[PDB]
Formats: sequence, C-alpha cells, structure tokens
Amino acid sequence: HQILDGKNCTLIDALLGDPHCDDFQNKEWDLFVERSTAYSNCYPYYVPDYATLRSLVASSGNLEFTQESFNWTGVAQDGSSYACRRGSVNSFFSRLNWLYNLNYKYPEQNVTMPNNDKFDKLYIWGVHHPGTDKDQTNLYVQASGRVIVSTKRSQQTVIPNIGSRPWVRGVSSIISIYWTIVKPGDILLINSTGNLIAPRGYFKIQSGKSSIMRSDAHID
Amino acid sequence: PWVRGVSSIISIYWTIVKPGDILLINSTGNLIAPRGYFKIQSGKSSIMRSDAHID
Amino acid sequence: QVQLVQSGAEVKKPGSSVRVSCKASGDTFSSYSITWVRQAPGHGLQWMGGIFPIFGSTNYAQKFDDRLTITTDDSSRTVYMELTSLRLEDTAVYYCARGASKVEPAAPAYSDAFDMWGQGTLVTVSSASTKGPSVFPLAPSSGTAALGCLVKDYFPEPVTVSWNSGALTSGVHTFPAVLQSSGLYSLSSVVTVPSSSLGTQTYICNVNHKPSNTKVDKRVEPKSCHH
Amino acid sequence: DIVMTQSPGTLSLSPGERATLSCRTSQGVSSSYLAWYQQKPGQAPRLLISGSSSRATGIPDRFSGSGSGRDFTLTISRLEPEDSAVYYCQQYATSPTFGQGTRVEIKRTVAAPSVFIFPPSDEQLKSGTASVVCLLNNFYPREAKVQWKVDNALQSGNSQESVTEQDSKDSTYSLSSTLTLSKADYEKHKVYACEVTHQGLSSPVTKSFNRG
Ligand SMILES: *[C@@H]1O[C@H](CO)[C@@H](O[C@@H]2O[C@H](CO)[C@@H](O[C@H]3O[C@H](CO[C@H]4O[C@H](CO)[C@@H](O)[C@H](O)[C@@H]4O)[C@@H](O)[C@H](O[C@H]4O[C@H](CO)[C@@H](O)[C@H](O)[C@@H]4O[C@H]4O[C@H](CO)[C@@H](O)[C@H](O)[C@@H]4O)[C@@H]3O)[C@H](O)[C@H]2NC(C)=O)[C@H](O)[C@H]1NC(C)=O
Ligand SMILES: *[C@@H]1O[C@H](CO)[C@@H](O[C@@H]2O[C@H](CO)[C@@H](O[C@H]3O[C@H](CO[C@H]4O[C@H](CO)[C@@H](O)[C@H](O)[C@@H]4O)[C@@H](O)[C@H](O[C@H]4O[C@H](CO)[C@@H](O)[C@H](O)[C@@H]4O[C@H]4O[C@H](CO)[C@@H](O)[C@H](O)[C@@H]4O)[C@@H]3O)[C@H](O)[C@H]2NC(C)=O)[C@H](O)[C@H]1NC(C)=O
Ligand SMILES: *[C@@H]1O[C@H](CO)[C@@H](O[C@@H]2O[C@H](CO)[C@@H](O[C@@H]3O[C@H](CO[C@H]4O[C@H](CO)[C@@H](O)[C@H](O)[C@@H]4O)[C@@H](O)[C@H](O[C@H]4O[C@H](CO)[C@@H](O)[C@H](O)[C@@H]4O)[C@@H]3O)[C@H](O)[C@H]2NC(C)=O)[C@H](O)[C@H]1NC(C)=O
Ligand SMILES: *[C@@H]1O[C@H](CO)[C@@H](O[C@@H]2O[C@H](CO)[C@@H](O[C@@H]3O[C@H](CO)[C@@H](O)[C@H](O[C@H]4O[C@H](CO)[C@@H](O)[C@H](O)[C@@H]4O)[C@@H]3O)[C@H](O)[C@H]2NC(C)=O)[C@H](O)[C@H]1NC(C)=O
Ligand SMILES: *[C@@H]1O[C@H](CO)[C@@H](O[C@@H]2O[C@H](CO)[C@@H](O[C@@H]3O[C@H](CO)[C@@H](O)[C@H](O[C@H]4O[C@H](CO)[C@@H](O)[C@H](O)[C@@H]4O)[C@@H]3O)[C@H](O)[C@H]2NC(C)=O)[C@H](O)[C@H]1NC(C)=O
Ligand SMILES: *[C@@H]1O[C@H](CO)[C@@H](O)[C@H](O)[C@H]1NC(C)=O
Ligand SMILES: [Zn+2]
Repeated sequence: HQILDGKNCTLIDALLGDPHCDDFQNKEWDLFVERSTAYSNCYPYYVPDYATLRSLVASSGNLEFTQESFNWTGVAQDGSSYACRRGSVNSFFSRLNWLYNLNYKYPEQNVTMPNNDKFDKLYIWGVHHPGTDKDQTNLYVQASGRVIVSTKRSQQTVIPNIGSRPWVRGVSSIISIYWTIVKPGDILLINSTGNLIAPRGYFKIQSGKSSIMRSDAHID
Repeated sequence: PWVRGVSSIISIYWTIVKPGDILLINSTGNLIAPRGYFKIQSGKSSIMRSDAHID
Repeated sequence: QVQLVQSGAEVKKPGSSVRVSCKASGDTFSSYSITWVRQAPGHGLQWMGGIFPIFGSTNYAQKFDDRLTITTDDSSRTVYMELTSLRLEDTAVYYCARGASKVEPAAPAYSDAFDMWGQGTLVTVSSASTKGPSVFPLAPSSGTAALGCLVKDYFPEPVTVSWNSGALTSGVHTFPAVLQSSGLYSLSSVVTVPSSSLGTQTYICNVNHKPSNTKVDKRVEPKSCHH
Repeated sequence: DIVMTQSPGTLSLSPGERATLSCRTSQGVSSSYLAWYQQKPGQAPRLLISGSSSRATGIPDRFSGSGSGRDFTLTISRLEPEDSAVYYCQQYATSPTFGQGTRVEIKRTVAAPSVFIFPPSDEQLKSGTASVVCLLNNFYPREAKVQWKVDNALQSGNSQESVTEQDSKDSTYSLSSTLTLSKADYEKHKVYACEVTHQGLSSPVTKSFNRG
C-alpha cells in the first residue's frame, strides 16, 4: 500500500497550501501519515468541520489540484502576509487567493464556475475576519459584508465578524475555512461583497482504498 | 443559482411543539410562514429508495 | 534571456547516480523557476520536479520521488538534478527549463509554460562498458564530389562531429547513429564539396567522444593512380 | 492525470499552406493554462504559445493558438521549409503534462538522390572488418530502396541504415547505408554495388566499385 509521509505537514496544511508543504502538491496516497512533529507556519485559520474535511480528503486519496480562471473584476489578487512568510518574503496558502483593494476600491464580486466534467469538484475557500475596523476598510474598502457560496444542492452564507483574535505570527486576525462539492451539471456560484479568500480551482474528489493514520513510526 | 425564473432561494426549517409548549414567531420580514402543523409521532413507518415495481 | 547551460552527457550503471547542472542568469535564477523535463522514446515529454531557487522550495513528481533531488548554488546560479538509484528506463535526455511567468510569492507556479530551455543532457544508463570510437576516412571519387568519415564501434551516445574545425559547415550531413549487433554504435558523416576544390582544400574530420574523452582528427583525401 | 491527445500523428503540407493541429484533453482545461511547443530534431522545445492564444516573444504571427475546455488548436498560417518539426501541447492547470506530438513535414518538388559509394579503407581492413558505404544525397520523398550486391548477388542481414531528418532550408532527406562484411568475406569477392530506387528516378540507379 502506497505510503505518504506527512512529515512536518498536516493533511489540512498540505491541502490549503502552507508554504512548507509545497512538496505535497498534487500527491497521492493509499495511506497518509501524520506525524506528531507537524506544525503550521501560515496565516491563522480555523476549519469548522475540520475533522470531516480531513476525513473526506484522506479517503479521496490525493491532493490533485486543478487551477481555474475565476473572473475577479476590479479586485486586487494574490495578497500575502508576514504570518506566512516563505523565507523573508511574505507568502500565503498556495491554493487560496487573497482578494483586496485595487487602487482604493472594492466592487462586489459575482462569479460562477460550472462543472462540466465527469467527476466531482472540491472547492476549498475561506473568509477573513479582521482584528480591527481599520483593518477591514484598509483591505476591503467596504465595511463587514457577506460571502455567499451557492450550488443547486448547497447554500453557504458567511458573515465576517471583526474583532481581536489570538496573536499568531504578527497577526491578531483569522481565516475561516469552508469547503464545497460541485457535482457534474452543478455550478459553483460565488457572490461576495468582500472578505473572500477565494479558491484558485478545485481538487478532484473521489472515494476509495485511501485513508490516514496518526503515527511517529519510522517508514521503512 | 437560476431556478425556473428565479435567482433567489428559501431556507427550510422545522420545529416541534410539545403539549403545553407554545410556538412563538417574531418576524421583521422574509418569513415563509407555516399554515398549521403536521401531527408527528413515531412507529412502524419508514422510507426506502427504489425503482422496483410495486405489485 | 539567459541561454541555459547544462552539463555534458553522462554514462552511469544501474544503481548509480547523476548530478546534472543548469547555469542561469541572475534574473532567471532569482526571479524565475527552474524545471527539469526529460524525454525518451515512448515518453514524449515527462515533467520531473521543479524549483524556485529564490526560496529554495521544491515540488517533485511522485514517479521520481525520494530519488530526485533538486538543489542550487547561489554563487554560480546553477540548479542541479540528482537522480539517484538509476534504472535502465532512466536513459533519457534531461532538459532544464524556465517558468514563463515570474515568481508569485503567494502562489509559486511550479506548473507553468516553459519559456527558455537548456540544451538537454543525455544520461545513458547501462552496465555495458564505455568504449572510444575508431575513425575510418571515406575517400571520394569522380563536377561535385562527396566525401566523409566513418565513426565506428563506440559506446555510448553521443559523439560530436565537425569539419575543418567549425569552418566547413554548409553541405554537411551527419547521420543518426545506428546500434550495431555488437552492442556498440556506428555513425557516418558526409560532405558535398566541389570536385575541383579537392586539389587545394584540406578536408579534416573532427570527432569527439566525451563519454570516453576521445578526440580524433582525420584528413580525408583520395587515391586513383593505377589503371 | 490530464492526458493530452494530439491530432494528426503526421501532417504533410507544401509551403504557403495552412497547417492545423488539434489537441484533445481528458479534463476540461482552462484556456489560460495551455501551451504549444516546437521541437526541431535535436533541439530543445521552443515555446510558441502560452495561455492558449498568447504568442511568446520571438514567435512569428503566422502561429495562432485557440481552443477551450478539451478542444485546442494550433494554426500555422503560411508554412515555410523551416517549419518541419514536431509540435507539442501542454497543460499547466495541474502538474505539467504534454502530448505525444505531431510531426509536420514540408512538401518539396520530387528530388532524385545523388548517389555515392565508398569502399572500406585500408586502415579499417587491417582490423578484420570491411564496411561499405552508400550515400543517397538530398532527395524527396524520404521513401527510397537500397540494395547491396556482392559480385552481383543481393546481400541481406548485414545492411544497416539511417536517414537524416528533413532539412530546415531545402526540405530534403539523405540516407546512409552500411554493408558490413568481414575482411575475409570482402576478399572473396570483387564487385560491390549499391542500387537505388526512387520517385525521382525514371529507372533504378546503380553505383559500384571493384576490388577486392
Ligand atoms: C485584544 O486583547 C489582546 C490581549 O490583550 C491583544 O493581543 C495582543 O496584541 C498585540 C498586538 O496585536 C500583541 O503585541 C505583541 O505581539 C508580539 C508577541 O509579544 C509576545 O512575545 C513573546 C513571544 O515571543 C511572548 O512570550 C510574550 O508573552 C508576548 O505576549 C510582540 O513580539 C510584538 O512586538 C513587536 O511588534 C510591535 C508592533 O506590533 C513592535 O512595536 C515591537 O517593537 C515588536 O516589533 C519588533 O520585533 C519584530 C519581530 O518580533 C520586528 O519585526 C520589529 O521590526 C521590531 O524589531 C507585539 O508587541 C500581543 O502579543 C497580544 N497579546 C496577546 C496575549 O495575544 C489585542 O491587541 C487586543 N486588541 C486591541 C485592539 O487592543
Ligand atoms: C450573479 O451571477 C449569475 C451568473 O453570472 C447570474 O445568473 C444569471 O441570472 C440571469 C438572470 O437572473 C439568468 O438569465 C437568463 O436565465 C434563463 C436561462 O438562460 C439559460 O438558458 C438555457 C436553459 O434553457 C441554458 O442552457 C443557458 O446556458 C442559459 O444559461 C433565460 O431563459 C432568461 O431569458 C429569459 O428571461 C429574460 C428576463 O429575465 C428575458 O429578457 C429573455 O428574453 C427570456 O425571456 C423569454 O423567455 C421566457 C421563457 O423562457 C418568456 O417567459 C419571456 O416572455 C421571453 O420570451 C435569462 O436571460 C442567467 O441564466 C443566470 N446565469 C446563470 C449561469 O445562472 C446573476 O444574474 C448574477 N447577478 C446579478 C445581479 O447580475
Ligand atoms: C521539520 O522541522 C524540524 C524542526 O523544525 C526541522 O529540523 C530542524 O531543521 C533546521 C533547518 O534545517 C535545522 O537548523 C540547523 O540547525 C543546526 C544546529 O543548530 C541548532 O539546531 C537545533 C534546532 O534549532 C537546536 O536545538 C540546536 O541546539 C542548535 O542550536 C545548524 O548546524 C544548521 O546550520 C546550518 O545548516 C545548513 C548548512 O548545513 C543551512 O541550513 C545553514 O547554512 C545553517 O546555517 C541549521 O541552523 C535544525 O537543526 C533542525 N532541528 C534539529 C533538532 O536538528 C526539519 O529540518 C524540518 N524538515 C524535515 C524534517 O524534513
Ligand atoms: C451580489 O452580486 C451582485 C452582482 O452585480 C452585486 O450587485 C451590485 O450591488 C451593488 C450594491 O448595491 C450595486 O452598487 C450600487 O450601485 C449604485 C452606484 O454604484 C448605488 O445604488 C450604490 O451606492 C450606494 O453607496 C452609498 C454609500 O453607502 C449608499 O449610502 C447609497 O445608498 C448608494 O446607493 C451601490 O454602489 C451594483 O450596482 C450591483 N451590480 C450590478 C451589476 O447591478 C451585489 O452587491 C452582490 N451582493 C453582495 C456584494 O452582497
Ligand atoms: C418583535 O415583535 C414586536 C411586536 O410588537 C415588534 O415590535 C415593534 O417594533 C417596531 C420596531 O422598533 C416598532 O416600530 C417603531 O415604532 C415607532 C413608530 O412606528 C418608531 O420608533 C420606529 O420608526 C423608526 O423608523 C425610522 C426609519 O428607519 C428610524 O430611522 C427611526 O429610528 C424610527 O424610530 C418603528 O416604526 C413597533 O412599535 C413595535 N411594536 C409594538 C407593539 O411596540 C418587533 O419589531 C419585532 N422584532 C423584529 C421585527 O425584529
Ligand atoms: C469576465 O467577467 C465578465 C463579466 O461577468 C464575463 O462576461 C466574462 O466572460 C469573464 N471572462 C472570462 C470568464 O474569461
Ligand atoms: Zn598514372
């Protein structure tokens, strides 16, 4: 059975794209092995439904990630942070897209991404919650607004809640992580007024002889 | 998502009211109201998914 | 711009290891990514791992994982490909390449179009021993006459063949090598020249086999006195 | 794993004509993550197209890129003799995958082979081997027949050969045939001939030498 040593990465850090997990991009496993030595080194985040997400990725068996052309009209892309530096360079989750002010401007976004393939798409995205109100308006002109991610089966509304969070590597703020599955013939539709940590594409999601295990045993 | 003329949606919720309890609805708008209630019990009752011909 | 410069062709036995360099420009090295891609019969093009020298960060293909290492040397602007535990099906031409888009700190594109490419490096994997070539002149005969030289019995590929240093280059056709039944290679090179020029021009075959470090010069001229 | 299937396997057109190459992918690929390459025999791949239709720096405008989803296209508006190469598509939406390649041949007015024949050198013969060479030079099409005769007797099982790839300036081919005998066998005979059959020949051509 094909073993993938998670080393210093957790399955979710490997998923999201934590800089020190770039080696895990698009990898497969019959068994993913999480080590107790693992850490995170990127923006502070919270995955409500963490355990569920970890489980469904583990039994899918791979992190095959396919990029997609989302049309983010009038908004600055590829934001980064001190909390997620690659070396001395500000970086971010390699599968997430931090949208923000472009020339002191932020328009509401309304984008769709139709699934016309023969398989299910897994979209991982999030929502940024600023520490202060100044932080809100600097990054997204507009005050706290909503994120609405809808399909023909699901519905996911998130309201950003501004407030001081626990200090993690330079930041007193946090990102909420959410996931969506889009069936063939279904369509991913994102309406966002701001605070959206956008998806860069999708994971091909399946199910099979695939799992995950926690262990510090030497793979030999 | 566009469904038959509409780009909007209704969220469905349910409530059980016990004997001696009271259903109380405060709404400032956007309410899709109940017209009454289903009598809810429990027993030799179920549901199955099938395309088998009932004969 | 850079004109990526790789190492020379190698010969390794199964179970051995290579190191194949790539020398880049300051810009290429510190603000672009470097990729390795290999090529063979039945393997049209195989993307191997890639690196962002600027971060030292990598992504490898599973096919070569825990074998392929990609390292760099910041003082020479070189990227090295160390494929270990060599297998016979690793016989291939290894190219380095540059990512077409510039480095994005929030999302290092290890998967990209490949803008500039190195010259390619043939790594031959085999347990058969290395052999330097023998060169035998193919003397001309009777407006326009062709002459050449034959490179025979060597192993492995490749071999460099030129005429009069780099001076004679138009009219030259150097052939694709054929593997002989012996397990050694044979390659011929011919050139079209004026039959009149045969009496004034010196025509020299230059052969260089870097896998054995064999360099040979052969003057090609005719004969005819007998009747 | 995104599979790239190119069409056709081989394409043969004359200069001035339009070449159309097709690429079929197993997954829907965004048109902003697809590239086209050119590879001339022995060279590294040259980036022609990136982002499906964006032309790379130093590429001629006769090269056009198109497509979406799983159906992609490369068009070469005005073929030159220099365009004789293999073409590749690549997707970069996931870890880079490439096609099997399309071989494009440029057509040329039928050209007969200039035939030459070479005896083994005395130097070679001293080793115990007697290899005999025949050159068919600068012809079109690539199809050609080479027959070796030793004292007017057809040999077989000893004659190896190879052919150069289409010339990027004059679109011709050339062929090297090698009759390998032993010195001892070479010395049993005295007449060595190379017969060439080709489209540009109204009748077959024979070149030869004597001794021994
Ligand atoms: C709501 O309530 C909470 C709790 O009261 C509060 O949270 C506090 O937030 C502040 C700022 O957001 C944060 O400040 C320091 O954070 C760094 C950690 O300090 C800790 O250091 C130890 C860990 O190493 C730890 O054991 C200690 O117990 C201590 O808690 C600290 O390094 C920072 O200092 C750097 O940054 C400031 C600017 O923000 C500079 O002025 C400093 O000089 C220093 O910069 C220097 O170092 C950096 C590299 O470290 C370098 O790049 C730079 O150039 C310079 O050399 C902060 O001072 C508190 O830690 C945090 N407290 C807790 C308990 O979480 C919220 O702020 C409250 N909300 C509001 C609106 O008030
Ligand atoms: C946020 O982002 C999303 C995506 O960009 C966007 O959603 C789009 O919403 C619009 C309107 O809300 C909707 O418009 C058409 O919807 C009907 C479906 O069009 C589909 O048709 C095929 C299915 O049959 C399908 O394969 C196609 O791919 C296509 O998507 C379409 O029939 C409608 O056209 C009728 O209605 C308009 C008025 O709304 C008339 O002007 C038309 O002439 C037409 O009316 C005619 O026909 C009807 C009967 O059909 C008849 O009664 C009438 O008298 C007349 O004869 C709409 O043009 C898009 O489909 C939808 N797109 C997606 C992908 O969902 C949101 O609108 C965005 N939000 C904002 C604020 O912009
Ligand atoms: C997974 O995560 C673990 C833990 O974070 C990493 O292990 C550490 O990796 C770092 C980086 O490679 C090592 O840093 C090296 O430390 C050596 C010793 O210095 C200290 O090491 C430990 C950790 O701080 C201290 O406890 C100890 O007391 C020492 O004070 C240095 O000798 C190294 O210096 C040079 O190393 C190389 C050149 O050889 C280059 O990086 C630099 O030139 C550098 O100057 C370096 O500083 C650290 O030692 C590791 N920890 C331990 C306990 O050894 C894993 O690397 C990481 N990834 C995996 C496992 O794949
Ligand atoms: C969901 O997606 C849709 C996609 O179009 C998006 O629709 C946009 O909504 C905004 C917000 O209502 C519209 O922008 C308005 O347009 C005009 C001028 O721009 C004005 O009416 C509004 O300006 C207000 O701003 C003042 C400052 O506070 C207010 O005090 C005052 O009341 C002004 O009216 C506002 O700018 C925009 O036109 C539409 N887009 C289209 C194409 O119609 C919608 O916002 C998304 N949902 C979100 C983000 O929650
Ligand atoms: C829950 O149920 C209760 C049932 O009574 C309901 O109480 C009602 O609340 C509304 C909202 O506060 C009250 O209406 C107010 O009454 C007067 C005049 O009508 C005004 O104070 C208010 O007008 C405001 O409107 C302006 C426009 O924006 C404001 O700018 C300005 O501040 C004005 O003050 C408002 O109309 C109403 O009186 C009570 N009802 C009773 C019987 O007291 C409550 O709203 C329900 N909760 C909801 C709907 O969330
Ligand atoms: C960009 O956005 C506009 C407005 O929604 C849309 O018409 C266009 O198709 C988008 N471009 C894409 C999807 O390439
Ligand atoms: Zn004489």
